[PDB]
Amino acid sequence: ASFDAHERKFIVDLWAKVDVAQCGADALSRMLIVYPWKRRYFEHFGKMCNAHDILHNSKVQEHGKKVLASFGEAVKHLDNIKGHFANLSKLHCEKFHVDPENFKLLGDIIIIVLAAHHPEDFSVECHAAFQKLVRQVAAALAAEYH
Amino acid sequence: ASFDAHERKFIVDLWAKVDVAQCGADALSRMLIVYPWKRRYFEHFGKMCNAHDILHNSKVQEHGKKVLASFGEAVKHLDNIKGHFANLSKLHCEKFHVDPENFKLLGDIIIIVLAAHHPEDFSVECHAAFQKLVRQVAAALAAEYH
Amino acid sequence: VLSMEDKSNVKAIWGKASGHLEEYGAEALERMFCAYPQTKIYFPHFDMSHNSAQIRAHGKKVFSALHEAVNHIDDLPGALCRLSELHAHSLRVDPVNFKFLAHCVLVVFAIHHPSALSPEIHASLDKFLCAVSAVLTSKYR
Amino acid sequence: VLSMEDKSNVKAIWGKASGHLEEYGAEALERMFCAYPQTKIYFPHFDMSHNSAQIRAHGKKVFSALHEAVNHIDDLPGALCRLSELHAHSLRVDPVNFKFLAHCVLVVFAIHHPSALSPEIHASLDKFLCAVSAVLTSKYR
Ligand code: HEM
Ligand code: HEM
Ligand code: HEM
Ligand code: HEM
Repeated sequence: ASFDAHERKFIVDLWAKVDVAQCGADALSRMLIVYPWKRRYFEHFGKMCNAHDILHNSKVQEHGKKVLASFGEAVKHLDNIKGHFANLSKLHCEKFHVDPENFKLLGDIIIIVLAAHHPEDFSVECHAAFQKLVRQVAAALAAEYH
Repeated sequence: ASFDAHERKFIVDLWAKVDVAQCGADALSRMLIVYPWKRRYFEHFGKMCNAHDILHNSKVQEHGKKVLASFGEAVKHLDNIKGHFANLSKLHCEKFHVDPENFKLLGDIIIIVLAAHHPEDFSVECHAAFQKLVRQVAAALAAEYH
Repeated sequence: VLSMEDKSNVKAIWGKASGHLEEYGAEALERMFCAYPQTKIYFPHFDMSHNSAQIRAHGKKVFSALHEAVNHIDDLPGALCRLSELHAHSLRVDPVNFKFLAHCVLVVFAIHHPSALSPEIHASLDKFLCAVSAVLTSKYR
Repeated sequence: VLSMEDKSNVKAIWGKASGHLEEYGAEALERMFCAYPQTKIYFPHFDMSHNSAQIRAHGKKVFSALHEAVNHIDDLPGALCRLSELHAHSLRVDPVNFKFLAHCVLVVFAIHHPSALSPEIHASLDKFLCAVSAVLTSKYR
């Protein structure tokens, strides 16, 4: 459902404060540490045996920056999230073969990374605005899975 | 994704053989026995303490007939499943407050009920056609959840 | 299964909440009610204001229960036996909701203790809240 | 948790498959591959024909493993210890896939033994296949 004016303002004002490179590397690293089966989807990045390996993997760090910058593009397309992500959704399904249940798990990790970097701003109402965003982005990635 | 000619023919030919009243009562009864938290959504049908109570509950039996006849309408709207179910989806979300993860669980039970009543017909390829249908119907019910 | 290291990890991050069970507990429920408003159907009789007496008192009970769980992390089924009957048998809470409250607990720790909730600690805590959730959803019927 | 009655139930429906472990096992995988084609990425080297030598031999191993599980239904973690390391650590099977194969096992019993898989029996069997799945997904990392 559409974001209201108040949802929009929380989202738009928080995201202008976000360091996308540092939070993206953080979010991607944590998802491979918390849910270790996801490592199989990235077996081409190399060293992913333990959490030290992951935290020190330059390709994991780099990739996290792109994933979050992509996600960040939802903030300019709040009215059109499903349409904006439709090609990516295809790419995940066909080329990377990723089970769509995993998108919801990354979205939760992103909430936790944002909460830790922006505690004064990540209020109860702000957190509800972002949870709705993350639910829409995960749904738009899963949408072209046929 | 669209059903091909072969998917369509499996589906359309099986469903003409189905006893919708008996399979619907069967499917609804089993879902309340296998996943007992679902009983909370129907606390207005009465006696749902044990499985004997459920199997003997006339309102549960009756309701199962409607749910399956509804589902059966997908077979005449294969090209338009998400559009056909959009109001029902609303009704589930707003009026009955049902968590959308539960639609996938009913769909699996329906596969098991059909398999048991039509074993010679429920081949490997037929079962794959029906699994795709059930995945689309569960998705169309969850779709208006905002 | 929780390793010995997971267990050290959970105990140590848990100790940060020691004086703040009501505070952290109340904040987690506030977050669960606001971010997953479908959870409100289980508390029809609650005042849903910020820092409501009813929410403060329930937030305390929840986190007090999670605090004994940490103190009995070897025997979670026995520590949470009565709770599992309440949630699954008497209240018929749909098992999806345990994931929502677990996520909100994690958000509270990240806000209050961002350095302590490192990635490997984050992994242990999440293992412990799945383990607690599994015990509470173990008794349906 | 599996009650005493669930356990009687699982043993009795399991006995119907006793002479048909390869047959039923092969059919369940055929069904999982066809109805959930995303599961095929784990078996790149398999011949995916009907009644393929490779599928018959793997269907047997799976159902033979599930048969010892039934025979040790009190101690599933110990019965499936080595399998849990293979699946979670060495193969990194995404945990959604265990639900797909469990559903296909249930479909095979419904086809071959429709009267025996009554609703209360159906509930016990489904509890046992969730329990087996939980052990096999218990060792990630
Ligand atoms: C917010 C959710 C997500 C977004 C926005 C996202 C975005 C992206 C983007 C932008 C790429 C690069 C596409 C390109 O190569 O041009 C990508 C690649 C990829 N994504 Fe995702 N992704 C998300 C979730 C996930 C999840 C949950 C997984 C796995 C568990 C995953 C696995 C992959 C893999 C394997 C690649 C290919 C990596 C490579 O070969 O470099 N993604 N994703
Ligand atoms: C194939 C999936 C489903 C279909 C086609 C379906 C269809 C229906 C239909 C046609 C009704 C009657 C609507 C009316 O009153 O006009 C209904 C009502 C209802 N459904 Fe569903 N349903 C499905 C799944 C579920 C699931 C999984 C649950 C709960 C776990 C559920 C809970 C309810 C409840 C509580 C009602 C209201 C019952 C009453 O007050 O009589 N449904 N559904
Ligand atoms: C970590 C997970 C949870 C723990 C540790 C927990 C703990 C508790 C405790 C200690 C009580 C009080 C029991 C008593 O006073 O005897 C309780 C009651 C209750 N819990 Fe939970 N709970 C959890 C998850 C949930 C969830 C997810 C829901 C619903 C979405 C929920 C709904 C309830 C309800 C409705 C009550 C009745 C409260 C009342 O009387 O107002 N709980 N829980
Ligand atoms: C009831 C659940 C399951 C049981 C009881 C089971 C049992 C087994 C057994 C007994 C083996 C042979 C191990 C050996 O020879 O030492 C095996 C191997 C394997 N299993 Fe499973 N398994 C199950 C679920 C799954 C699922 C869901 C997948 C993937 C979707 C899977 C993928 C594999 C793969 C890829 C192998 C390697 C087989 C090969 O060498 O070709 N298993 N499993």
